[PDB]
Amino acid sequence: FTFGGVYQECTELSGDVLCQNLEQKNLLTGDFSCPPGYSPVHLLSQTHEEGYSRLECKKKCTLKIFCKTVCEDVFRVAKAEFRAYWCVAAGQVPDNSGLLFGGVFTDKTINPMTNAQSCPAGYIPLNLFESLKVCVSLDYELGFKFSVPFGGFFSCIMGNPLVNAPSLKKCPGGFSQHLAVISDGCQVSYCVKAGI
Ligand SMILES: [Cl-]
Repeated sequence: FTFGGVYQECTELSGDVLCQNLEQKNLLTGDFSCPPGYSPVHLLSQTHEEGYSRLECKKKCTLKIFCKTVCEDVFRVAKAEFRAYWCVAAGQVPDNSGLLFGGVFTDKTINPMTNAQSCPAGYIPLNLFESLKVCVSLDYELGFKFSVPFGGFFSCIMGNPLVNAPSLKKCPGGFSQHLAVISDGCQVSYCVKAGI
């Protein structure tokens, strides 16, 4: 099975502080898209809210004619929508280009491939959802050492098209199902080869 990457779009809803950390381009395309011959699979769309301190200035006046400005940190709420995708081969189309898969982890979970909140050596962490990191690499000769076969993603709203169109929330063939994250009550899982 070939892995065409993941990506994540973002739209600011109040403030403009969040999409910097929420948006994630696809390594393979330079954009929020899938390589030719791959299909975007929409895993999830949700809004992230966050409290932050914004610097603001305000004028206090005595009799509207003697005025002074003061600037302070003020507590505000930032909100933004993220829309999460992964890329799956619709057909065999042109090969062998695709990404090596090196596990996933969050700020509060651990990556079974490396047993650390990290990716294997030479791998890039890509942002997905609010805090998931997806470990990815492009160099087969150094990556395959640290790569596990990848069997797809699926979520509470979207099945896994690699199962063998019907989109079943399942893992294909000889792959085992593992929980990635629960994002605002929505389950997101991934599939890897049977193993510890
Ligand atoms: Cl949802």
